[PDB]
Amino acid sequence: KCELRIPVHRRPVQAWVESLRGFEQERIGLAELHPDVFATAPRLDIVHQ
Amino acid sequence: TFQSIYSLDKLYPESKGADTAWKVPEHAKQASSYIPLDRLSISYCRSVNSKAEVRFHLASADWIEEPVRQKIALTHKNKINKAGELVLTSESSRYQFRNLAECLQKIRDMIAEASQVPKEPSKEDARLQRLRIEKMNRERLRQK
Amino acid sequence: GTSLDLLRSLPRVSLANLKPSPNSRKRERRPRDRRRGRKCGRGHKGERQRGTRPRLGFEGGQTPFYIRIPKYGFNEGHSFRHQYQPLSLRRLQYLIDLGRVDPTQPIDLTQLVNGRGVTIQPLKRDYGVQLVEEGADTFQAKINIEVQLASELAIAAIEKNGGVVTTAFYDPRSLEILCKPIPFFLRGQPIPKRMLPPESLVPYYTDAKNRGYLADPAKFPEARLELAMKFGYVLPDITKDELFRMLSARKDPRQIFFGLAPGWVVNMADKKILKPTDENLLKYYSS
Amino acid sequence: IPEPPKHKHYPTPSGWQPPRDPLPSLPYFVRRSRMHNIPVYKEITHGNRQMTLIRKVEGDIWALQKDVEEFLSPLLGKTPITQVNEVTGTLRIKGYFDEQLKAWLLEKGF
Amino acid sequence: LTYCSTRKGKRKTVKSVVHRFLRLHSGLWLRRKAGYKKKLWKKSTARKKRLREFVFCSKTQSKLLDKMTTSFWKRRNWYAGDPYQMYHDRTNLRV
RNA sequence: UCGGAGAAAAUCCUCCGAAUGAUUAUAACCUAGACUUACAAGUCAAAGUAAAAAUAUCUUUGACCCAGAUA
RNA sequence: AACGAGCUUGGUGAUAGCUGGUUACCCAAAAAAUGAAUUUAAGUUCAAUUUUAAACUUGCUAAAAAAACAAAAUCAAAAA
Ligand SMILES: [Mg+2]
Ligand SMILES: [Mg+2]
Ligand SMILES: [Mg+2]
Ligand SMILES: [Mg+2]
Ligand SMILES: [Mg+2]
Ligand SMILES: [Mg+2]
Ligand SMILES: [Mg+2]
Ligand SMILES: [Mg+2]
Ligand SMILES: [Mg+2]
Repeated sequence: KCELRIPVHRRPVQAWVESLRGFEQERIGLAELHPDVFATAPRLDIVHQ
Repeated sequence: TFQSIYSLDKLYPESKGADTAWKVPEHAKQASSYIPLDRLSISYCRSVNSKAEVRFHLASADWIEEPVRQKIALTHKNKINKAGELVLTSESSRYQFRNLAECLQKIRDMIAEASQVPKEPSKEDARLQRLRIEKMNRERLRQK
Repeated sequence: GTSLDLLRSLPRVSLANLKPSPNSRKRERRPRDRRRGRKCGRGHKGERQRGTRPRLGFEGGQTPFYIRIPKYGFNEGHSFRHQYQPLSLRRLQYLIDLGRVDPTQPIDLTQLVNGRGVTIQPLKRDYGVQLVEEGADTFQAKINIEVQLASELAIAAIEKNGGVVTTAFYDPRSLEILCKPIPFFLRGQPIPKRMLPPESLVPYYTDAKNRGYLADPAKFPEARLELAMKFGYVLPDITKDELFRMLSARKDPRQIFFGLAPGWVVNMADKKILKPTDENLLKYYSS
Repeated sequence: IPEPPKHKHYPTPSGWQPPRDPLPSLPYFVRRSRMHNIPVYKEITHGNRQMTLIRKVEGDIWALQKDVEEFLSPLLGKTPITQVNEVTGTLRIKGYFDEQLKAWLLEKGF
Repeated sequence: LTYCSTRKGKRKTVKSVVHRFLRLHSGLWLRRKAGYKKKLWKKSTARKKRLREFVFCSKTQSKLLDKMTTSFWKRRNWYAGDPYQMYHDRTNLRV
């Protein structure tokens, strides 16, 4: 879970936790991601900057 | 607490009390013609300037002495409401503090000018001259 | 956010797909084509076309406009005038409401600077903050605040609500330390003494009606009551107030910080304060 | 920046009030600035073109444009001229309407 | 004037401008009237009154004075008791 | 350089003067709106206030810097 | 081996209001060479024009009487 407080109007974003120990260990956990980091506006001009 | 040669205790040895500045003056609500705020009723109408109105019942009010009350009522009859209260207002500032302050000074000035007799009539302004002359004509017209 | 769903459909973002924001770049024009070549925008041959026109302000030989006007001392002594950043009661209430200034403790220039309520530039001749009457009507906070200058209306608002205001003088060296204490501490010097006002400002800071820090405390009660009568409010007896100890707190005329005496050394690294023991130094700092 | 302290009675004497709870259910959300204020700004360009900007809009920025036009149309007597910058998330309106839009957005609870 | 100085690489103020004109923050410039101290014994009273006044500068003159001074002279100055406190701002200016 | 006059708003077009004094009831301060004008300079002026108990009457010019004289 | 003042290097990329030159395409708009000051008239600065962007509202042609003149322009109600 995110250690900082997510804004109430935004729901968290999530991803599959994986392990490199084995070839098939593609899902061992489920991780929350802060929406304000991993769900920002798709601003490709700022990426260009 | 650190203290230095310029600490207020050393600069002013007599007033070394911790609460000397923060006390409230003893009496002083009687002398200097203090106006009792509680008696007055204050309403702020935001007319841009925030107008302030101070109104009180002149005759009933006892803080003003009766001899002053009679003179004030005659002198400033135009400012007395039908209810008998004396209505004075100020609209010269955007801060109601000064508007209230201007209103209060009018009360103090009105009391003071009534207390002191205005013996001097001063010079007769053209407005007074016109008023006097037209009055004389009315008298002469009514020779009947 | 449907826009993020669009990214899912599109090809990978990479260094080959980058594009600037539209209209972020103008075109640079070189004098190569016929349009901007040839005479290249300089006109027919002459002094201007060869690049040697007279300097700015030259009017072709007649006495220029900026020279025919008489000299007058508009800006005489400008760099030596003192400037005071204006802080209005409206801004002060806004800072208090949003928690950027703590009304429980006394307010000095350090607290205003820490909360970003005011921006001080000592290098640009700032001598501190002046209380400004704007917002007085809607000020409803009980505060203990120290400022360099104050107005009659601003003082009235502070006192009416039950707070205390005093006017105190800080010299240019003291002001920089007060605004930015931590950078000073890292230098490793002992805290310096606070210089008294220049002779011009001595009358201001020794007057009770201005709440001067060098003024006689015995004359404060009369001055405080006078404002109450003038501005139509009842003076509140602050001694009864539970927070009287905080409200009454005032720094010594030679002290920059509330609990730190002149001459101490702040060892931030080890969380210690070092105090001198030499008698001659103590006489110097105690003075 | 410190979180604003809880106040017994709103609006606060300065005028500030926090976003209402429960959240508004509109298609668009207008987020507050890092200082906890409504992100509406008066702007001017060329020395004569007066504009007002609503900036931190999340969700359907076109729904906000529809509401803004209806809200401001009676005051103008004509439809306001507006620009929607979907990349930056801001809505720009011709003319100064910051105070009306600031009050308007407080009622919606943003 | 100097656009790029040898030591600092900066623009330089023309000090003769700073010695004759006052800039209000709104963008206006103030000046005196040429000759207001010259041969007053032969000037009419109305003429002398016109000379004594502080007068504004035109748009082109203001543009020139802006070029001849650096940004330091265009800043806000918070002088206590400033007599031009009210004239650093424009009110009810529609244009 | 500037002012007056003819041609009539052109001219190497034709004339007169000025770098004034005289005259005195001594002719303030402040302030709407205008003229003229590249800029600079130059004109007229209600209201208000103040001296007095009608304005000065005849009809022009030199900027900035820099030096003076004083209270 | 061209002295009213030698030659070489350097200052030096001297300076030149003067002469000469100033390298792809397409689209659009466009003055005028007028007034003023200048050791100024082979130049420059300002006005005036032109132009780009923006703001919001009347502009152009015309224009009765009617004045101002002396006994075709200035002004510009309504309209179109
Ligand atoms: Mg180039
Ligand atoms: Mg500053
Ligand atoms: Mg002029
Ligand atoms: Mg008059
Ligand atoms: Mg030879
Ligand atoms: Mg050359
Ligand atoms: Mg030439
Ligand atoms: Mg010459
Ligand atoms: Mg018409």
